Amino acid sequence: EIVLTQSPATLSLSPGERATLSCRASQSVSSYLAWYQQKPGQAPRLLIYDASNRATGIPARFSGSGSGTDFTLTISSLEPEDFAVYYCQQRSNWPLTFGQGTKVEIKRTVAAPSVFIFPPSDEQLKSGTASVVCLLNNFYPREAKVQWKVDNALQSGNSQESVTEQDSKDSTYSLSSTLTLSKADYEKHKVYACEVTHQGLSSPVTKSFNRGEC
Amino acid sequence: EVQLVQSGAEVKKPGESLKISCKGSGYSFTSYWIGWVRQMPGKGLEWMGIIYPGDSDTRYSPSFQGQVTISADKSISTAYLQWSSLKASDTAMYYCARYDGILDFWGQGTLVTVSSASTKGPSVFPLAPSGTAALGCLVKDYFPEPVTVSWNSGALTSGVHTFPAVLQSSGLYSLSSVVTVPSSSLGTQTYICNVNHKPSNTKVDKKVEPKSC
Repeated sequence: EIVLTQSPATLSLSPGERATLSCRASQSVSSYLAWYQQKPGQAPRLLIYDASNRATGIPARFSGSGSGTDFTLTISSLEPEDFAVYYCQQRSNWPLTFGQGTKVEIKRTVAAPSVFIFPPSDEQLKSGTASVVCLLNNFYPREAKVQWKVDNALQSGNSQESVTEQDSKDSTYSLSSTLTLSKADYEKHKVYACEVTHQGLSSPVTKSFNRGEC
Repeated sequence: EVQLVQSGAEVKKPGESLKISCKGSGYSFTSYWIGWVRQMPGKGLEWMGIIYPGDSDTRYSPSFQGQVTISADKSISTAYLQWSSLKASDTAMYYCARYDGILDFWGQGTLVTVSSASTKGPSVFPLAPSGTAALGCLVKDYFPEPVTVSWNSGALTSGVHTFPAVLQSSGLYSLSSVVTVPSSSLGTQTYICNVNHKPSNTKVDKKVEPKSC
């Protein structure tokens, strides 16, 4: 089977910049290569067919070239609607295969997260589990490290996080991390801390609380 | 107008059977190949196979050969993708698409969730605040997706982030919704999160305010 390798994994560019995306095939596919665009919760949308031909409705800012094993999609100047995931697909041989996607993300000025820590509620504790939550609000770029500390002990494997889609108004991200421990474990310790490492922060920021105090 | 319409989302248990559908209109269904595509959560596209509804000529991608059955009922312009025994790993969004040789038209997708977990409504806990404050709601231990969360019955939309849910090891989802507000407002303005988890018919309104001592 023909393996399509896409690069870069993530393009960060500002509206107006030129986007250049690559698709490399494990053997020649001739000119039988399509590009698709996908926004979250939506079906993929055909942009380019047979390597260089615009599908109907597709604006002139989209173009492609390449044949054989090397292909490039170009968006000459990025519009707000162009930030999404782009897939290549080969139609040369069976099975039909796709690249693993390139995400085109909006670059803006770096912004440091505002960090907020939340103790578990008394109601939650009543039933035997503790969720300590940490919020990192309105930051760019996406990459951030949350490090949980319980009495200075670096915590690992007992947290989960998720990240909002890039904001349509100011192009930032927000991230929520939850530390989960048993009620019994929560009650052994004093200091619960969320340490945030981010490019927007000169040095890591820590927010904490002491269990049961105001 | 040419369109592919896929059947609704599905929530299933390992070992159950499932047949999802794709109906074509605005064209002669027997003249175009229909393919099925699998997209697993947070991942890329995979071609599953293809069928010509005119004669039910079917070809499977090698990875899917013998994992699923692709079929078509031409008398009603419908193609199908079925499993006789589902696994948790079958959890994915599934697209159908009209394949023209001489992939212009795609279905809207059918989300398929396969889990051993069972329907359960969330408990909603406060994320209490301590000139910008943050406060919110922790919507914990529910299945399946989705929950909806609004703040003050829709009157508060600015500065609200409702996070994508995380799937816990227990098989239940957990989600947080937060908002940032002026600190001076904390004693005067009311903040209530309105949570609803239709699948379990659990509706909750939680007032959030500074925890006193």
